[PDB]
Amino acid sequence: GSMENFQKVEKIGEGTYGVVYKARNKLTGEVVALKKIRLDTETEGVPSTAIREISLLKELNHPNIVKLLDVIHTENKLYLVFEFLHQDLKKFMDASALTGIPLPLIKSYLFQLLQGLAFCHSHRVLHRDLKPQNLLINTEGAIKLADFGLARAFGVPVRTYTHEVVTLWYRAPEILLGCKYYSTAVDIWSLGCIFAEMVTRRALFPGDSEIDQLFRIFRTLGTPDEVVWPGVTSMPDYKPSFPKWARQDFSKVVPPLDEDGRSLLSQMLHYDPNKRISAKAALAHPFFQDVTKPVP
Amino acid sequence: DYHEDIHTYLREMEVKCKPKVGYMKKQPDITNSMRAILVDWLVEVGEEYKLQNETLHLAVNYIDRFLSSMSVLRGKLQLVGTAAMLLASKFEEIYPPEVAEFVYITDDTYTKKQVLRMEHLVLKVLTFDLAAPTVNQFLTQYFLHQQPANCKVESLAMFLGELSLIDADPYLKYLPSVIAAAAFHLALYTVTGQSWPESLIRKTGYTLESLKPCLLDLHQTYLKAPQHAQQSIREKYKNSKYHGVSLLNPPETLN
Ligand SMILES: CNc1nc(C)c(-c2nc(Nc3cccc(O)c3)ncc2C#N)s1
Repeated sequence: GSMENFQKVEKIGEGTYGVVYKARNKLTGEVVALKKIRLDTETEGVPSTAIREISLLKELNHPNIVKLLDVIHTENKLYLVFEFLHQDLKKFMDASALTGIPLPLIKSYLFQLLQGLAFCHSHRVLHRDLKPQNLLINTEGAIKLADFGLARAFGVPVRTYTHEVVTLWYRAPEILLGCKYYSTAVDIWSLGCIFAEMVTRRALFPGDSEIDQLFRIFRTLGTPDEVVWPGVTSMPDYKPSFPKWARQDFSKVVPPLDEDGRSLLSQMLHYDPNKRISAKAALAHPFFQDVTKPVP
Repeated sequence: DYHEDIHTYLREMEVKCKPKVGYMKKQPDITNSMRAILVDWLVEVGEEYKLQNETLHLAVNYIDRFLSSMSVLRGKLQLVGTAAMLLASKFEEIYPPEVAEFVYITDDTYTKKQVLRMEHLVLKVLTFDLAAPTVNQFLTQYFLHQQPANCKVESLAMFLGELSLIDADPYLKYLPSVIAAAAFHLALYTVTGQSWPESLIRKTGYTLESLKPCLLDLHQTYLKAPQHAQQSIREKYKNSKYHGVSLLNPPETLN
């Protein structure tokens, strides 16, 4: 393996298992993102995250999923070559703090994100780390799912999977309650939080801990009962001592949102994972009837 | 809920991840018998480390695909298998055993360096295509077609399907979805006298007619199981964990 054809331009960031650079193919002129993965050649070998990220990403070709272009093998290093995108959604949100993201673009971005996610779920893949940092946009008005290092192929029906999943703020209630089983619904929850965040200009549930996180959700959507969430009381980390907060008027939760927007959001943030709306089903929601593709 | 899209996709992928049916004849130094020994051992390893059955199924698939394109000497067969089990664990397990544990299980036959290097070679050979559909994956879907779920049926189906892993001849010529089909019906018929249900006929497009060849092979494997050289699977399914389904008697006929 050889990277002689790639010229490094500047660094994009790190992740723990992989360092990321913006690079240029010297022969074709193509700009790419290079993810460098150190192999633990004297101890643990190839990291399980890399194994999953690569095997799964190879199956997923879709307009709204970042493209893995090549994998370059070295005895000691793995280089993932991704198509390059100009910016992530988190940084775009910071740049849009003063003016906010136009609703037509928010709608477009959410629509595209659901298309990407639906493809994932259609192909038995859970992302499990959906957050603005992992969503990439270009100059054309496209947005794509990225960073599949926490993803995994699920089964029908699911088994118990890794409990330590999803960045805290975007983590579904069932996970916080220590559910024996979780599935596609956890990804939808994350997009829900992200939808709300694009609108309000701040995280919906910025928890400082697992219990804070869970309580922030309770104080907004109301504390779930066996009526609203069949089985909640029987969840491993559920406790009867949980304070019982009343549900807030969605009108307040996310003011700028219309009737359909609030409708969609409420279904994406439904407590019962069984009732929580799917990516596929979400795409057919009235809110997208007039969707367009603006440029940032 | 994607249950249909997923099934359709898996049906597509099981063809692409399919091992070369007659590869063993092109392996100068290894045979079906050695493979059977290797797989039987991986069953034990799975038991020893409480790995998922799916991990076992994945490892076998990696092995058959590796041996489809790579000639291997008998002395290195276990190394391939150990690395395949390592990769399957990493892909599928929440808590994979560490490499040292995989070295230890080979009773000092190979070094850690060898295991690690074989891991990378296996990955290169499979071009990182590790998300293979397994007999186990189809079975679990098929199970959702019960009313209610019968614990013995499921366990006995998992048992039969697992037995198929041991014997390249004749099971390499059957797709996982088909093997799962025969296993589910055979288990069901043994436990409740019931047959391949209509809802599954509609889902899979498979009928008892189409499943016949595999089913006749599977029935014979079931009947002759107690005399098979490899016995790890039967011993494993004696446990209450699987409701001792391996102690049940195979039907004499299927009709
Ligand atoms: C987890 N986030 C990242 N992983 C990869 C490999 C990255 C990536 N980056 C860009 N461009 C870019 C530019 C500015 C900020 C930023 O976060 C990204 N394009 C594609 C990928 C991929 N895959 S960063």
